[PDB]
Amino acid sequence: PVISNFCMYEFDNRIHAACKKVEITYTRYADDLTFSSNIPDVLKAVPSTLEVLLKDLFGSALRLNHSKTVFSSKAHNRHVTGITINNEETLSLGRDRKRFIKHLINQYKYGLLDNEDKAYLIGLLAFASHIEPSFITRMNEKYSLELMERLRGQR
Amino acid sequence: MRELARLERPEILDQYIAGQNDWMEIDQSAVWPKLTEMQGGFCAYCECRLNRCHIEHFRPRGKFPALTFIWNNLFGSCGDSRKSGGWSRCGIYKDNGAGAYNADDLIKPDEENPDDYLLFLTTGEVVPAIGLTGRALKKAQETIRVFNLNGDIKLFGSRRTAVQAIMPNVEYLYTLLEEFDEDDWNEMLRDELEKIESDEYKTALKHAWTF
Amino acid sequence: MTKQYERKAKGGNLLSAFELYQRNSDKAPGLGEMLVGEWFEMCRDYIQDGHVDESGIFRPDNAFYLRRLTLKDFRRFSLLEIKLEEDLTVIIGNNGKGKTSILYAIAKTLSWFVANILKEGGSGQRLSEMTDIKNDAEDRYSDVSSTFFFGKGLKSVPIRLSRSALGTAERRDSEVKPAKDLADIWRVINEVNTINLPTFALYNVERSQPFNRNIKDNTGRREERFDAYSQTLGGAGRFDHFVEWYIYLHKRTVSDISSRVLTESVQKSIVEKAICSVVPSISNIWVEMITGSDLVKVTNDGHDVTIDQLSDGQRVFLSLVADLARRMVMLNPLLENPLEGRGIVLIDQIELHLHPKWQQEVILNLRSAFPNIQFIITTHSPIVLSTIEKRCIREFEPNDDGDQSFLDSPDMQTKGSENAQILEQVMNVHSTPPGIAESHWLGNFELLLLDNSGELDNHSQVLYDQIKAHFGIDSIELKKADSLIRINKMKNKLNKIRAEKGK
RNA sequence: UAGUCGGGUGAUUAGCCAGACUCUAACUUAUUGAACGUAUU
Ligand SMILES: Nc1ncnc2c1ncn2[C@@H]1O[C@H](COP(=O)(O)OP(=O)(O)O)[C@@H](O)[C@H]1O
Ligand SMILES: [Zn+2]
Repeated sequence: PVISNFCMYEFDNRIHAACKKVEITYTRYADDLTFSSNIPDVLKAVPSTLEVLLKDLFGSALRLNHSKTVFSSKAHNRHVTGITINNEETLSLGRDRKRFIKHLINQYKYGLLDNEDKAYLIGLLAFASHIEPSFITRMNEKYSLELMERLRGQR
Repeated sequence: MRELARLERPEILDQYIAGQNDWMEIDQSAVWPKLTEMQGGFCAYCECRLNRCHIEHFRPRGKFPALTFIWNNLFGSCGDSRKSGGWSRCGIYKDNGAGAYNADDLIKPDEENPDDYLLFLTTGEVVPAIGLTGRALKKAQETIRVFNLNGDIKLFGSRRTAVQAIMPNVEYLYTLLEEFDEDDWNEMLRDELEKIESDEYKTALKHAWTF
Repeated sequence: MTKQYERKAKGGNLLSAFELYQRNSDKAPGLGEMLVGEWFEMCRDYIQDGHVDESGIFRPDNAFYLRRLTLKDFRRFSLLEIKLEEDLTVIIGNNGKGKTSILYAIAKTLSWFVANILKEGGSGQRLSEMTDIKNDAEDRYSDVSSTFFFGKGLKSVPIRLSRSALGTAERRDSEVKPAKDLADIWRVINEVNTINLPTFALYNVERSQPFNRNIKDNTGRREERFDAYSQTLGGAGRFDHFVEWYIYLHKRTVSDISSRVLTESVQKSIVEKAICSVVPSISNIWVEMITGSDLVKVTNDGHDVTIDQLSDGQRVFLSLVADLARRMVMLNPLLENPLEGRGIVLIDQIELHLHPKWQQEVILNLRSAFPNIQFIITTHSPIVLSTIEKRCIREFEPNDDGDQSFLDSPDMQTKGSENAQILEQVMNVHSTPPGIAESHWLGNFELLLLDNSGELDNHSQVLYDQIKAHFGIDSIELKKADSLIRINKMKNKLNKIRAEKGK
């Protein structure tokens, strides 16, 4: 991990320098470059810059995956490395995963959840508390605080 | 083309200095309101309704960087390079397509009169005005070639079918000169002329109606 | 593990459900089953579910179509991207712009689906290392990436076909595993319980070859269901196979007397109705067995004629429609209307050999006969475009060198528009030829009347006489010429009554 | 209109209700390793 992070220090530096001037923010989760901007029609020129910079730096060894270059906007689904970005500009787990968690909690309410799926739900609710804290409060309202306390951590 | 009248220079233009500050820095949303009053949402070179539009510099910044932040060299032209390059007409064609032109050989709609330098035939083709000789004819031909007024089929065909769309109207109005008295026919001509102001091609239709 | 697959499958994931089914099946008397009755039933219901909409057409719940195509260093394209529509996509442009290249790439991609439907681990067609790599590319390899949609449970099926140039040390592999997985799902589910299979067809320029009934020992069995995939992406649909299949159907129908009703008669009737409805001139088709070689006869404009006496244009279109109808009928046995099955059909130059009268209705007839088929079509005609929505058109700029990233739709609505307008705007072609000197005569006239003062003189009268002699009296050109004459004689009597009072 | 976002109800991954968005334009992915959250500690 650290070797791969260092091998793209110059790539990250050049991309960030050339990308912040056009008002585009750039990140990389070590294999997955993310660009976003509030200015329309400026991201369409980024993949060519990425390709030419990769050729300049790594030659032919490192290259983009042209089948994995995805454009998106508020008209479509928006998720960055597993977290859905709402139309309200807030982080979320997505409607489908939040309904899945609701189904799991409802199953636990009636004692239809075995040990393995109970552990999976406690793990997923820890992750949900990390990503979307308001979901925990909403589930406390929906499924009562006592039931959530019995499932989640008690000490 | 159509005559363009100016107003006060926008207050954000003088806040920037040519040379030190590049053009891609400026905020266009503010230079545009002033380029919309002057043009009425129509191109300054072909009189097409501006659905895809960009700020055009009459003197290119590459050759003449000095006139980069000067309300007089600014213009509103159709097409958009930011929305992909599918435009062989007007400003984009002047900067990219035609090439090998002199800026003093192109009529400026800002100051020079386009009516006496260009004639719009009802067949949809613009030709230099009758009786033009010397530098005026050369300027008209250079403008027509560089701005591609005759050229890409999209503009020529749209302008032609715009002019021939009102040919029955022109025939019907002008065939009733003897039926109507001078004042009523005169006011009908004004009524017809002032409602083509909102129409797309300002001067092609105007040439077809008037005198 | 098992539980992750169960969580995904109960959420609607087709791949996870199939993985669970295959695993649980493996244990024959162990955990799982034969129709796993949870996992196999969910897979088959995913493939087979659908409802009849308000118009009477069956619509699958999870449609199958091609979403996106990326071409990297393929023929003339450095990097091209297309966003094909679900129902109809029409690619237009000049000659040598790459429409046939796009259809060829899509067909090469679909050949893997066909091959893995036919056989387990079957190998489809591959890109050529002699002509498909861009000649002036630096990398010396080409890619053809595709993404397929098969409902919400399988939203992306990425497949990439790659080939390195001849004499290159480093070779490039093809990522064809997801297509193999989807076709494995189709084939395995079909084996246990018959399901409707997709139809993949390519109709290139390679069609329209002469047709003689020279196919007797043709080796293969045309009744066999999986014969509908034989040479289905070669470019020329097997019309001889259709003739043999039709004669087989006729023999089985005339030699016969779950409901004691022959399904061969139903198939024959469906194909007959499709052929008669799509092809304009053909009204009825049958098989004659007296004069005891088998012959197929059609009614062309009220005259009973044989299948080899059709013209080039009524025989090519008939071959296309008949082949498509046969394959759809054979691949969709459980559908009430087999032509409502899903699939992808590529047609190159749909207006081939067709009169302008036939071009006004070919698209509508094809889409009415096959409503769930994704048609990807190229054309050289404004008449075909006038019957097609603007959003379905992907145009090539007239000054493209292959370095365009994304193909787009025109800015002008083409449906219901006049042919001259579509020619001028969409196709970038003058309505009146520019190379003919007689085409500039009306404009050259105007000038003469304006070079003077709206008034006829010697040379303007000479030009008007020339226009009279060439175009004629009833021609529109003379109508506009005399309209201009009358008008300019009128705006000058006006000018007269004005300058006189203006001094 | 689609498509997307997701606040609520719903023995609950489904169905429904309310609200909202629309650069030509998401497709939800990977461990035991790395880091993050959580629990023992
Ligand atoms: N390997 C290649 N390198 C470069 N150009 C190619 C290559 N293969 C084909 N072309 C070009 O691509 C075009 C192919 O035409 P085609 O795809 O059939 O277009 P259309 O459907 O418009 O007739 C031609 O203009 C040809 O010169
Ligand atoms: Zn213009």
